[PDB]
Amino acid sequence: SGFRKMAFPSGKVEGCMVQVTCGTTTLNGLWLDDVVYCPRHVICTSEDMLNPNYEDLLIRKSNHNFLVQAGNVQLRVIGHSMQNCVLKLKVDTANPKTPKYKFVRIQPGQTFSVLACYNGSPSGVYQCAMRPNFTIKGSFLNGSCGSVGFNIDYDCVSFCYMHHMELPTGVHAGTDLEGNFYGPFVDRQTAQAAGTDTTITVNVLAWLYAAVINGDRWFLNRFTTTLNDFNLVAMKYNYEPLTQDHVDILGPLSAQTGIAVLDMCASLKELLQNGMNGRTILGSALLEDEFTPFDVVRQCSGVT
Amino acid sequence: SGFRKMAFPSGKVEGCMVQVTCGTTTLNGLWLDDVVYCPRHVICTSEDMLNPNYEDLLIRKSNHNFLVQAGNVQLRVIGHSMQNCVLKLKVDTANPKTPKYKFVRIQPGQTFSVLACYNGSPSGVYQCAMRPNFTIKGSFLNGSCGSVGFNIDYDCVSFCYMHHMELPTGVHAGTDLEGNFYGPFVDRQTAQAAGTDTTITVNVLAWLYAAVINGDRWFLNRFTTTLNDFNLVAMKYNYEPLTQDHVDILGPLSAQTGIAVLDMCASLKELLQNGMNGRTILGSALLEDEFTPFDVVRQCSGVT
Ligand SMILES: C[C@@H](C(=O)O)c1ccc2c(c1)[nH]c1ccc(Cl)cc12
Ligand SMILES: C[C@@H](C(=O)O)c1ccc2c(c1)[nH]c1ccc(Cl)cc12
Repeated sequence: SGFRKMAFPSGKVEGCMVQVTCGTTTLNGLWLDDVVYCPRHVICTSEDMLNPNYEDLLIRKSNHNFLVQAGNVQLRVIGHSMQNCVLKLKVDTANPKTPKYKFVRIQPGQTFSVLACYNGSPSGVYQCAMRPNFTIKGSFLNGSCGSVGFNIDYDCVSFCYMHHMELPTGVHAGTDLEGNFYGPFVDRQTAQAAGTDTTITVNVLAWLYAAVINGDRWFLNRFTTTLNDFNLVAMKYNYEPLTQDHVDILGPLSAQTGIAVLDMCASLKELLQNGMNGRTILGSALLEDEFTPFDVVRQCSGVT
Repeated sequence: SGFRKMAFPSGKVEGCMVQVTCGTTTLNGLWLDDVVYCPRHVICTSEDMLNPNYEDLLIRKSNHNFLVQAGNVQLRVIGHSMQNCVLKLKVDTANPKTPKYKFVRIQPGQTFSVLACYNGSPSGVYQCAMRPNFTIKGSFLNGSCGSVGFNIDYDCVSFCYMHHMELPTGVHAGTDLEGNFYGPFVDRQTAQAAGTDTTITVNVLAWLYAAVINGDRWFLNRFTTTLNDFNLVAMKYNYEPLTQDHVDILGPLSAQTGIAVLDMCASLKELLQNGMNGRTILGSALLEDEFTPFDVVRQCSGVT
């Protein structure tokens, strides 16, 4: 028993982190097969970031200007190309530690682990969720760009995120591994305000099921609701509308606990309207939304 | 910016996890050099756990009864010995992935990362603290015994914890890598109630400094206090007494922010007496105590 905000083991991704330096800028790259992927803003100075013309800036760069270091050994760059907001540097050596991998573009509400790195060296790992406004609330200092987000299914790493920017409000923005930003963000140092950070309702419900499984049951009540009634309260509290697809995804947790999804929605409705009253659920004083239903099943069953 | 509950990258420890089976019991072992370390209760059935005589149970075990598997390859056991509550199985092959390591016995209030494993396979990584009552609040299912806790200093892994038991109240107990339990716990399935789970004051203060550094400043007030006055409030709220040693440890964070330690204690005193009033600090609605001052400095400076 016990329920923790757990990240995937990071070893398979640690084996892929490299340092990329272009001029005076150093950030992280991801080395998979004979390609190194990194944010294209490695070619910018902080001055360039105000209004960068990436195609023009890239014309002044040759393969030998991209310094790629894996541990203490230098990799030879034999080609480079820009794909959306990522640079791909072709190297002459395939990464011997390349795991089985895929590039996936995640949906808002989905979770993933981040291996925060500096100078191609891993510093820490934590579990994130793609917010409904397409930002992530991470822990990224200068030099962390190029750190990646991923999920692991047995031995295959699905890379879903690469860190690019910190918005003026301290939230983070980045791309998938094809270089397309999540949300409306751009790799320019300009006013980029995020939209409403709504709560991922289906994840809060999954976490309430984890709480019931792990013994925390005080919030269970004698009520039920309907999707439409629940959604009237969800709107008021900036929660994402719950759909029948979300109810279906929560089916296995409902079956395991014997608590109908709409009964759990009624517990959540009361928690929203009445608050916690100074109580906690799974060691939290707020309703946690960075565990998907799949995460709850995985952690509660011990998937390796 | 941003502050997350971050675990150390787990790759160096993933390379050490093996599966140990004795009879019908399977748990995890830690393979370092030519020794595999695992909980001695791998020799017990659930029936034996009620009143186990470990020395007597161990007489019926020979080297060939301990099945050690590293991935899909079997390790040959050439010796075994019991050291306190851990079994050490000497194998004929040194682990080629053995990192630089130390065994350390941590103090209550110290944090570490846990690589939760099942059948010698890593499932997830999370950050824990040794509670003042010598329990940990982890995420451990049946089969997780032998999963380890550690800290990493550049390239050296300091192993500090091995999981052994889940107390009847859902909290966890375990040993250091010499097999000595933290706290008064024993490896017997019996009534083992934990003492008061007090809050680690120095860690809450470190986390309030992290909040100030990362922009969350609403809780800063116009007051100061003394250690003795603060400790009168700490006692009332089941917080650990703050010592001059704790004040000294917070010195670097006080210097960086310009907030005197006792001024931060006065902010904490007001937070204890008045509550959060529905507000959050670093995305939390409670006062977080599983970041040490060293963790805050490390994460806020990007140590790899
Ligand atoms: C950066 C990477 C990529 O775009 O995948 C890359 C970049 C350049 C090349 C590449 C892969 N393969 C080549 C084969 C022939 C020639 Cl003339 C150039 C290239
Ligand atoms: C389990 C491990 C340990 O106690 O470290 C171990 C266990 C048994 C032996 C060992 C290390 N080295 C030996 C050298 C000679 C003989 Cl006769 C036995 C052993």
